[PDB]
Amino acid sequence: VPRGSHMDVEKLRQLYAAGERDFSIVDLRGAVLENINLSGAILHGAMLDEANLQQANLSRADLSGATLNGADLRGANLSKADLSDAILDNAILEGAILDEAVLNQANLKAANLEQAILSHANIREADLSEANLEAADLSGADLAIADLHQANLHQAALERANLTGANLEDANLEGTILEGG
Repeated sequence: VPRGSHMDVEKLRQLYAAGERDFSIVDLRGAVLENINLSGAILHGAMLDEANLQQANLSRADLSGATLNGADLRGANLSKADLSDAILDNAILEGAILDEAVLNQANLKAANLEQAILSHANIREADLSEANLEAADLSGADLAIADLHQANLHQAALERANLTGANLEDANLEGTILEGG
């Protein structure tokens, strides 16, 4: 498993296919990882900034502490993945599936999560300031003490979501269970 040098995507595929799951701290910056299946991979602390992860299968992956600044995760599946303490500022997660993921203390400033599925996710203390959550499914999610200032939650599903202590200043709440309240 290459460490200290940039990981080739073909090498990553071969290793995963051989049964390897520990890709902690690997350097995949800018890598073209679209459609890759890395389900269950350990990517703890990995450098995935700017990566193309369109429609990647990252279900049950451990991405805790990884850096994903500006990464393209459009349509990726992160069901039950761990993204605690990850950095996803300015990442693109449109249509991504993060059902039952954990994102506690993640950084998602100005991330695009339009139409993302975050049902029953742990999103406690995340920075979602200026994020786009238009039509995102946050059903039953925990956003305790999250920063949502200036976030777009237009038509988001906040039913049964916990927003206790969250910063909702200048957030768009039109179409949600909170509209008009």
